Amino acid sequence: SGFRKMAFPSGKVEGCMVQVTCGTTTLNGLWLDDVVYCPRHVICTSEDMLNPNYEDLLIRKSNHNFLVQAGNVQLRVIGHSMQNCVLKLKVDTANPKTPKYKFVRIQPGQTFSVLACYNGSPSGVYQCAMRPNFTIKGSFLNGSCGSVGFNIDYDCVSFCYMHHMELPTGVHAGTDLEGNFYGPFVDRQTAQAAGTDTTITVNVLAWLYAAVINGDRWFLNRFTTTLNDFNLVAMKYNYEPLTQDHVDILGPLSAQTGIAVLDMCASLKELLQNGMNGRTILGSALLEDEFTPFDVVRQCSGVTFQ
Amino acid sequence: SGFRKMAFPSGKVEGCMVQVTCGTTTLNGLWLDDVVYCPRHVICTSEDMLNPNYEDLLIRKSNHNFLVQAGNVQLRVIGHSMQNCVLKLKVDTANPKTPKYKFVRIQPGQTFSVLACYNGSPSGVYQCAMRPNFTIKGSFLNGSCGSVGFNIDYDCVSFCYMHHMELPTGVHAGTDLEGNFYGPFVDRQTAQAAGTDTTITVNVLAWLYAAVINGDRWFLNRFTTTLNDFNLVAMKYNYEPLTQDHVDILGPLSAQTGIAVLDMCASLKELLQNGMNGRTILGSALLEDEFTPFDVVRQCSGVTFQ
Ligand SMILES: [Zn+2]
Ligand SMILES: [Zn+2]
Repeated sequence: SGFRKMAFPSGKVEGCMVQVTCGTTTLNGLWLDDVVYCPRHVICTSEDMLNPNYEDLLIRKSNHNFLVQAGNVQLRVIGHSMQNCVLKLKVDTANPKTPKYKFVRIQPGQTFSVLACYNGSPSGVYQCAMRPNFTIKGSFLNGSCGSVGFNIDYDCVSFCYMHHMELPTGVHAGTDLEGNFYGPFVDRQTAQAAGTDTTITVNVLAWLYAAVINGDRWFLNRFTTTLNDFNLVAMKYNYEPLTQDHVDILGPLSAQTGIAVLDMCASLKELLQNGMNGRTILGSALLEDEFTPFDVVRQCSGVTFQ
Repeated sequence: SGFRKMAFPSGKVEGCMVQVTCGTTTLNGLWLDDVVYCPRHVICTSEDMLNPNYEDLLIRKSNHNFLVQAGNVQLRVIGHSMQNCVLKLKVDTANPKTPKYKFVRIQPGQTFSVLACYNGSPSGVYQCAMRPNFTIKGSFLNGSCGSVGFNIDYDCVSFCYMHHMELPTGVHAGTDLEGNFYGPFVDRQTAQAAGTDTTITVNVLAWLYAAVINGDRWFLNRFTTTLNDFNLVAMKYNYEPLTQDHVDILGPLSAQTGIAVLDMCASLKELLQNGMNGRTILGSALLEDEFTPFDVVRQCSGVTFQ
């Protein structure tokens, strides 16, 4: 038994990370096949950050300059393209460690693992959720830009995230691997504005089933209802609304535990107005929303096949 | 910025894990140089678990039998020794992926990363603490036995833990890599008895400094005291006592924040009788004790050098 916020093993990603340097500046990058992917503000000089014209910043940039390192080997950049907010470089040598990779643009609420890197080397791995306002509540210091987020459900690596900014509010924003920001943000070191961050209802419910599976009963009470009375409470407390689409996703956990999705909503209803709050569930005094129904199945049972 | 319970990157350990099978049964094992290390109850048959005589169970065991696998390659066990509660096998091929490794017997309160594995392959990675009663509150299902815990502070892998039992109470117990159990436990599927699990005071304080560093001030109050009045409260609430040895360990964080260890104890005093408890610190409503002072420095700043 047990329940932990676990990350995917990072081995396959560690062999893809490089130290990228241009003009001066230096940050992390992602070496697949023979292309390096990295944030485009790698080419930005300081005052540039406050108001950059990337097209003009870069049309100057030396090819044959962006300096790329990797342990005891430095990659001779040939040449260069800018895709949206990333730069792609078509360097001299191809990563023998490129695994089956793909690219994904996940949607708010999905979870992924982040390999935080400095000076191109691994620092740590943690499991995080894309918020409904398209931010991440992360852990990144100077030089972590270019660190990526990923899944290896099976057959490896769905790259889904690349870190770019720390917002003035302390939250983190970035792009998919074709350079499209998640959310209303730019790579400008200027005033921004993220949504209201709401709690991911479907994940909270998956977490309640994981608790029942692990011996947490106390909050299963003798009520229930359908999901307009729930939804009409779940949003005064700013929880995203539950749809029949979320209900279908929870089915297997319902079949596991013999507990109807709707009856679980009932105790969640009361937990908002009475229950939670210090007797803890799975050792926490808050309701946690960084597990998908899929994370609960993978872990807790469905942990064999990659 | 940010604060996350992060694990060490697991790449260097993933290449050390094998699927081990004997009599029947099958569990995880650890391939370094050309020796496999695994729990000795690998050789145990079912009824055996309830009352095993390992010396007699094994003196029978076929050499030339323990079956070991690894992707598309199976290792031809030569032969075999039992060290305390592990078996060491001196197999036919040597792991080209053995990195600088060492062995450590960490002490209660230290933290490490666990790579949970099934059928010899990676499943997930999480960051955990050895409790003062020498248990771990983990996440392990059937077949995870042989999964290891490790650090890679720098120059890689201090192996410190190998999983053996799930206690009837739901907690996990295991050994160091020479087979010496942590705590009062045996590899017998019988009645046991773990200590009272107390909160790791020094870690809680490190976590408070991490919070101050990340913009949590509210709990710094205008009190203080020396550490007999603290210790005399910290143990009614069953926190291990704070020593001058813990004080010295916190110095750098004191020098970082300009906050004396003793003044931080003061707010911790009050938090026990008034403060904590729903306005959260670093987004939690409980006091967390799974960060060492060293984890706070590594992360949050001291993240460069391996
Ligand atoms: Zn940057
Ligand atoms: Zn076992």
